[PDB]
Amino acid sequence: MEIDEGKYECEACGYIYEPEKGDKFAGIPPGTPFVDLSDSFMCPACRSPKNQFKSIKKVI
Ligand SMILES: [Zn+2]
Repeated sequence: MEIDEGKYECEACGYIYEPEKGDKFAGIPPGTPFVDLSDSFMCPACRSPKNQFKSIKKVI
């Protein structure tokens, strides 16, 4: 792992929301940052609350 952007991963099921692709699994156009999701957005993989999504802005 090594990058920083609007990439979010589900700490619950490990899903991964891509802003450059949009929340297709849910219903959002590409180029949309996870910051544009509503507080009611649910993971399209495990249906968890958007509050369970975390970004990946770290590089080792
Ligand atoms: Zn999930």
